[PDB]
Amino acid sequence: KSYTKDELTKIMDRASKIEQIQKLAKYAISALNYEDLPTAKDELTKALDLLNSI
Amino acid sequence: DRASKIEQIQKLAKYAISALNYEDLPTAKDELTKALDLLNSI
Amino acid sequence: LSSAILSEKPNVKWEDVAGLEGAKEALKEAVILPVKFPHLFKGNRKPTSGILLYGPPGTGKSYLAKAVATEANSTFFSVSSSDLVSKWMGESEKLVKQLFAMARENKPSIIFIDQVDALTGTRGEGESEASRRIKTELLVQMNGVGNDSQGVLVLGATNIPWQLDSAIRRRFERRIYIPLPDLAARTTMFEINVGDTPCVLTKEDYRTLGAMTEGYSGSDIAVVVKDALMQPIRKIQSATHFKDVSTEDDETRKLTPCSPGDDGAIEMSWTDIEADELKEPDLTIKDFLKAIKSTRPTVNEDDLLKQEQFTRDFGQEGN
Amino acid sequence: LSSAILSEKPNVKWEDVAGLEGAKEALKEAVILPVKFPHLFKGNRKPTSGILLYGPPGTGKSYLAKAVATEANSTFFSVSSSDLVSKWMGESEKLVKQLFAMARENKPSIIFIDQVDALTGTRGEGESEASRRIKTELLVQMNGVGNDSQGVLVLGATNIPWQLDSAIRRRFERRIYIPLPDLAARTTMFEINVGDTPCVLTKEDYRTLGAMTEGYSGSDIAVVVKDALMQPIRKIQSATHFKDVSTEDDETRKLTPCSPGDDGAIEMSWTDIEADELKEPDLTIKDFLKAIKSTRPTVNEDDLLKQEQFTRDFGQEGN
Ligand SMILES: Nc1ncnc2c1ncn2[C@@H]1O[C@H](COP(=O)(O)OP(=O)(O)OP(=O)(O)O)[C@@H](O)[C@H]1O
Ligand SMILES: Nc1ncnc2c1ncn2[C@@H]1O[C@H](COP(=O)(O)OP(=O)(O)OP(=O)(O)O)[C@@H](O)[C@H]1O
Repeated sequence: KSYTKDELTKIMDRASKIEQIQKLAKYAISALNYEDLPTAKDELTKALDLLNSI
Repeated sequence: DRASKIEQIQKLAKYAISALNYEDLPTAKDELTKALDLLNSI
Repeated sequence: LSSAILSEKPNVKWEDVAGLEGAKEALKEAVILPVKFPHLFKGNRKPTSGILLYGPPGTGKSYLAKAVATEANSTFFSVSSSDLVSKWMGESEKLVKQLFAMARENKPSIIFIDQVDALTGTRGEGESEASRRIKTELLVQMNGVGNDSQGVLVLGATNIPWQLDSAIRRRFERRIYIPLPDLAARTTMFEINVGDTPCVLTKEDYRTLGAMTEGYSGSDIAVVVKDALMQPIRKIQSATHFKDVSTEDDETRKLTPCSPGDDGAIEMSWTDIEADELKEPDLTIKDFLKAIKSTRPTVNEDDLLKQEQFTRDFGQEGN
Repeated sequence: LSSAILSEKPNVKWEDVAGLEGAKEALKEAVILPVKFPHLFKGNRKPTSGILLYGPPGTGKSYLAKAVATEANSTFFSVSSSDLVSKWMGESEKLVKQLFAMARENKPSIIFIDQVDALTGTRGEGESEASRRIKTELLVQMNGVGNDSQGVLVLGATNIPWQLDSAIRRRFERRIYIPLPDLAARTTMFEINVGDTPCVLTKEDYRTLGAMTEGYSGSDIAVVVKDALMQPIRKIQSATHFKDVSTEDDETRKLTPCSPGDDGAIEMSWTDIEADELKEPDLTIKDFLKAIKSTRPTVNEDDLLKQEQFTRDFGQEGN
């Protein structure tokens, strides 16, 4: 009940965005396991700004 | 020190991911921000 | 000598098969009606004894067969081209003879051959040695019983009709193309695929579900369903923070995965949570969306070229 | 009749594998979760049936299989497509039938078929002999125990997914790309492969290596490692000039290879040399440098394009 059918696009987009954020976070953790701080910073920043945009 | 701070960062990331898993966006934002600030502080 | 091949009972009803129920009508009239009212088939009208289904893989041809088996109340024998049809030399054909003998013995009976094309030859080594004589054995055995009295039904299945040689074709009875499911069929299948699990049962979004999926098979639909069904489970695996939901009016406390910041959000391993106190995230449209995302363009057009060509030429044709 | 398949334990843990932790999760869910909590499979929740691992050769597909076997905690069957090709020209697939019977009789079991793009190559004309019959045998036998009561999981392996037919493609389920290792994964493999040798130090060298070595496989990495490990033995062999290093507190003067010009250079050979008095050269960057000079890239990028094309098409899901 209550569904216009144009939401699904935005919904899947935002889901993809969430997935990308999750990937970024994982990559940052990987970088931390390699004591690579700048990479970690960049990936968390990219996740952060990606989160902020929606 | 540099070991426990990384652990804390990891914890915060985990918390952010849990938050996202339940679509709690502001929590996710704040936890990623704390992780990033803490990372900058190392 | 004999070697018994399974007559086990699947439990797939007519109602579990959504779509193009004209085939179902042909089935029921070809099998059940003869059984129910035998006196309707006296004199110059004689019951249909051969049926062969063709189309892309994954479209419930096997599923349909199992439904038939469930619904028959008859002996159902089912065998492939590799199954119990070889030797050093010679006696595969004898096995075929003994079989059809057994089929005659057991009225009613149904023989189901999957991938009927795989018993074919017109030139190669099998045409010199076996596969010719196999084909011949088949042709001769499908000849005389088809004249006058029969309690055997022959059920074929194939993905590739065009590689089954012309010799069988006109000697055999009734053939139907099984296309991929259309909007309505997909939608019905969605509803069937939901079963007992609650939330979300949105009747309105089912048609959106059937819309979004286009050209995918029964198998594909099943896969997407399963994929959606693991999503709450994967949540639980990634979950740390859980909370109580079922009140003290119920038998006991019951915990579900919850947002990490909440009052009542306590964090542990899902393995610590026992079945009595267990609760799972509901199923959202989002789970299904994700499931769809893992599914890609599944069915090649190249199938549609030759299958739609044979369809334009033969199609619903008896063959 | 039986044809003996080994099910013993190749003791390779999860942690010995690097990367695609998401496929690892799928595997954990496909075997381990069923093992741990079977009662979660009442109603419409049903185990995954088939997984294909696809990608370039040498990417630890076999290694992954070993890890699976170690981690399965059940009967594990492993077979190459080389096995059960033919005996007489007539009889092959009966063995397949018996194999699947055996697997069904051992629930849970897991069948791993290597190089599923062999049998089933596939190319026309020549297929019509025994090979089409085999192709059929697969398709029909996967249809047999598949519904309701399953304790079989099928793992395939392939280098060439694009030549594996439509018929298998959307019947046989879940397909996962196994890529060549990236910088991270390479580095981790380097660190895994050490042994007792104290070698060259830090993580800096490791990350240098994993960076510098690119487009190579786990197998290739292993080769390089073995090479480097043998390089000090190679030093020992070729230079017969040795020299004392350690003090007299040990059993005796401890002798390592040096140049003919070196001070203390005694030139007797390995033959006279006692077990205790041995000083292997340390493992240097130069061993890895020479190893890299000797290491040529394996796989053409066109293959990468075809794997990538399949991935664009079918990807991280069966279809
Ligand atoms: N209404 C339906 N329409 C089509 N397929 C369905 C339907 N309901 C269930 N299925 C699926 O049908 C599958 C049974 O095999 P299926 O009949 O698709 O094989 P097939 O198309 O006969 O191909 P093959 O000839 O290779 O066996 C089940 O795995 C199930 O997911
Ligand atoms: N994380 C890893 N990734 C890739 N390969 C690895 C990994 N760990 C170990 N290996 C290597 O995998 C090798 C085992 O053979 P491998 O699985 O690479 O062959 P394959 O990929 O099955 O190729 P083919 O299909 O042609 O047999 C071992 O030599 C081992 O060193």
